[PDB]
Amino acid sequence: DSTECSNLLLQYGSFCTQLNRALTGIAVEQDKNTQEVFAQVKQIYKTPP
Amino acid sequence: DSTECSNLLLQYGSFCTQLNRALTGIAVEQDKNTQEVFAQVKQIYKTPPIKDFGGFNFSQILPDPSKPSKRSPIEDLLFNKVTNGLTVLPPLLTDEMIAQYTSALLAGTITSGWTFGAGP
Amino acid sequence: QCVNLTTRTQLPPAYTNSFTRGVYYPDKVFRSSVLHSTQDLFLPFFSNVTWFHAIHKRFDNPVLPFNDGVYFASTEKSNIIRGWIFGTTLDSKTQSLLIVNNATNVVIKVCEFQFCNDPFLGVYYMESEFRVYSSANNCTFEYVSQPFLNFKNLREFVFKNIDGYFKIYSKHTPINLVRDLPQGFSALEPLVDLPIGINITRFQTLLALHRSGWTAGAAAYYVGYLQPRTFLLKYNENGTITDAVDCALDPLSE
Amino acid sequence: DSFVIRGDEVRQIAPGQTGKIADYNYKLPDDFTGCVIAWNSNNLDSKVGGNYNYRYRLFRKSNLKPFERDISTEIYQAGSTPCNGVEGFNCYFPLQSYG
Amino acid sequence: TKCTLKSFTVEKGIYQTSNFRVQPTESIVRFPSTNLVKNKCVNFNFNGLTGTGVLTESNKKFLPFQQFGRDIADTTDAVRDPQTLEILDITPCSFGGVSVITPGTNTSNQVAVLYQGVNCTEVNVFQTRAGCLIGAEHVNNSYECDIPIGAGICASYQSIIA
Amino acid sequence: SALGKLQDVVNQNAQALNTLVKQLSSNFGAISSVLNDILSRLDPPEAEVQIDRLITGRLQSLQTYVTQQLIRAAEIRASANLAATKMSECVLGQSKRVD
Amino acid sequence: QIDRLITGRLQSLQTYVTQQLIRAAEIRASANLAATKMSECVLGQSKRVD
Ligand SMILES: *[C@@H]1O[C@H](CO)[C@@H](O[C@@H]2O[C@H](CO)[C@@H](O)[C@H](O)[C@H]2NC(C)=O)[C@H](O)[C@H]1NC(C)=O
Ligand SMILES: *[C@@H]1O[C@H](CO)[C@@H](O[C@@H]2O[C@H](CO)[C@@H](O)[C@H](O)[C@H]2NC(C)=O)[C@H](O)[C@H]1NC(C)=O
Ligand SMILES: *[C@@H]1O[C@H](CO)[C@@H](O)[C@H](O)[C@H]1NC(C)=O
Ligand SMILES: *[C@@H]1O[C@H](CO)[C@@H](O)[C@H](O)[C@H]1NC(C)=O
Ligand SMILES: *[C@@H]1O[C@H](CO)[C@@H](O)[C@H](O)[C@H]1NC(C)=O
Ligand SMILES: *[C@@H]1O[C@H](CO)[C@@H](O)[C@H](O)[C@H]1NC(C)=O
Ligand SMILES: *[C@@H]1O[C@H](CO)[C@@H](O)[C@H](O)[C@H]1NC(C)=O
Repeated sequence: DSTECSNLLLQYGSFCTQLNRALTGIAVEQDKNTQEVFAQVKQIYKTPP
Repeated sequence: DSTECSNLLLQYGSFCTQLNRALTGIAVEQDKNTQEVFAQVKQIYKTPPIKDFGGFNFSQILPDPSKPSKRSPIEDLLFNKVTNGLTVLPPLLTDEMIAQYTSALLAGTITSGWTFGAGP
Repeated sequence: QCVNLTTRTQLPPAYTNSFTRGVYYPDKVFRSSVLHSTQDLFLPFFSNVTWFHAIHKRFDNPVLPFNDGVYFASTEKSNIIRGWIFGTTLDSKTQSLLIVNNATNVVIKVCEFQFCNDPFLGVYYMESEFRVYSSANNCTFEYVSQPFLNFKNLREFVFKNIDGYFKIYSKHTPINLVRDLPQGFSALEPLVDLPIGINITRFQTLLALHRSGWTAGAAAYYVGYLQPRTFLLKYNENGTITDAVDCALDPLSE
Repeated sequence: DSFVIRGDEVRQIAPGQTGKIADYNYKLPDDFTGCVIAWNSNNLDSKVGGNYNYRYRLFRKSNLKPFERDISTEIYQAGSTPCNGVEGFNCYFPLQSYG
Repeated sequence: TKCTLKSFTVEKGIYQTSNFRVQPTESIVRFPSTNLVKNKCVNFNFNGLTGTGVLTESNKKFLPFQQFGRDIADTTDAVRDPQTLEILDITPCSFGGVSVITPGTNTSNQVAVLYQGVNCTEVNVFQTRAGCLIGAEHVNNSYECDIPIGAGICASYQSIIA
Repeated sequence: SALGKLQDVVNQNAQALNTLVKQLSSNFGAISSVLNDILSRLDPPEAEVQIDRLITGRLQSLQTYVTQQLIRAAEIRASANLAATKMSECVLGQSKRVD
Repeated sequence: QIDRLITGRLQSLQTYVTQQLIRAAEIRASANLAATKMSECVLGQSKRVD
């Protein structure tokens, strides 16, 4: 919450944006991985009773 | 172009050589990838002039003679639908040569089936 | 010479919507076919802009704060609005800025004016009446320039004071709307940068009387206040700002 | 390197200093290694009538290199008028003595 | 190439060895001052804005307030002369990589040089899309790729042919 | 959105280049991001410090860019190896592998 | 002092993001393998040995 630290951090540019974007890419990649592995059928089948 | 900056930059060593070497490795890797994907045949096969394939139509995937780029209608649509010390090196295989490789693969798989992939 | 105006009618000032007005060019840089994000003192979109009237008997010359900057809009016909007063105490104790546009030219003077309570210009039915200040002793900056100027004309100005530099931005718009601010977009061109170097916290609008007592011509002006915020400006192929996005207005624009 | 200077000029015998004897008498490099030694010599290097035997370069066209010595007693042109080796208006001797 | 690879024997191939920058021939100052020199790589100082570039006549339509033009990357790509109100594009001076195409030193000591992304008029001269190639003769015959140059162009030894 | 996979790679590469060029506008704690301004405004003892701050910031930016370029190169190489496998097994023969 | 803390924490965060990207590439390769096994071993009978 230090405003002076953030003011000094703004001198370094868009490093934080790159880190956030990389983490966002990893986060959507995990959901894509689960989607590719498990969602290979569009019909929900059931066994007979 | 600052001489003083370069003199101070020499104190850090061979970082610049490492970065240039890594970028060069990536640049040659892209060409190797294109060779591995598209250059799998050493014979440039061509379709017969008469397109008598027993009712099968391949006009949308074979190269169009009317187009100067010698691309298929599908390939032409695909190409239309994709839009301080930095340099961009051109790829070793141009788009017309990659299209020629795909045309050779299409001609081989249409006229010869899977035989051209395993031998003559 | 000073004259008290004692025939005014008491009425509260009005408020209206800013819509998408008050956008000015942030710098002198040409940009073409680009989207540029800038953090500067801007007027927020759809903000509450204060509305003042001049009608007959309304003559609105109150004392307003300047704050970080002032957006001044004018729905004007027949040329009543003539200039502005900037300063802190508006007397000979401090140094004040005068902007006037009389019948011949535009005059900017930075002097220690002993201002009147009701500064005004006058038109006789020709201009032969000027009562703004009673004295001017120490003058540092003088600048004489060209004339800047149903309601038919829309005048937008942006006044900013940063680092001793007074930035005035201007835009002239042909309009045909009767009462309020038209809804649309018009980027304000930079008009002048003055190295005045004086403290400004209060400002005054200068009007012109019509004499044939006195009569006030039909005019209306709007005062808005600038806040530090980010805009996304769109530059077309001709280098003109054609659209803007307020980055902190709503989540869609964010 | 031995010399005699003023008492306020001992801060100028240092790397990276701006000053008068730093520019026109004795310059130290930015990568200087070593020690500067200074001690008061009012009992030895001073006279009641004025010890004028120690001189400094008041006037020069350009700043020295580090470890550069200038003993050239050529005239300086401090104005638009050329001096031609002759003192005159804006033509001064570069070496002036401490009082 | 031997100095760059730190070896006295160089294998067959293309090796990035240096960087070619077109040096500023003159320095130009324009204040509200020196003469205006166009179509050359010069240093420029327009109203305190310093830089290095090639000044060309521009077709841009700067409005009166506007003075110097910036591109996408906020580099000054166009500038207005403060004395004669005309617009000039500032193209960056020609820079590129210098690559040495050679066969093995066991085979031959002949080399060719490729200036990447540099036209041949700002440096056996052959203009390719990859850049300007000096020292290799261009032939109309087509062979298999031996040393890759780029943009469909390859080099071989038979003298060095491209 | 049919061709999103290629457009994603093109957008990522262009965005990485734009970010790397944009990082030059940052001063990284120095007084200015322009080398000429520092060299013309300050003496070399403090200009060396300011240039050093700019050098370390730009070098960190360039190393970061090279790092994500290598990671993306690995991803593209894996995709290209998969594409070569599909070209060998689906185009040059008939594959019994499901999906 | 704050600048020293900023550069240290930024270096730590860059290191963390870089190793997370490398692990993400490894997990993506494993997930692609798992999707291949799902398609070829579960949804069909595979002639591929082991
Ligand atoms: C194969 O398919 C192509 C494309 O569908 C056919 O070309 C069409 O021919 C009709 C009749 O002359 C034209 O009206 C269409 O405009 C043509 N389409 C295109 C894209 O050219 C072609 O006739 C089919 N048959 C053969 C034997 O080639
Ligand atoms: C116009 O009205 C203003 C407001 O009443 C007058 O200003 C006052 O002047 C008297 C002079 O005796 C002062 O004592 C008051 O303190 C002033 N008030 C303010 C708020 O400044 C002004 O003098 C009037 N003009 C004329 C010409 O009489
Ligand atoms: C503008 O402000 C006034 C009071 O200052 C308030 O009564 C009015 O509702 C406001 N208008 C809007 C649109 O918020
Ligand atoms: C306008 O103001 C200027 C500056 O005081 C003055 O010289 C000029 O005569 C004025 N014009 C009229 C018509 O009053
Ligand atoms: C301002 O004016 C007054 C009276 O005219 C004078 O006494 C004072 O010295 C002036 N100050 C300056 C800074 O000119
Ligand atoms: C300007 O004036 C206001 C009120 O008179 C005061 O609070 C502020 O400190 C002044 N600023 C300067 C820079 O003098
Ligand atoms: C840009 O200017 C040209 C003529 O110079 C005009 O035809 C075109 O419509 C303009 N573009 C816009 C968006 O106004």
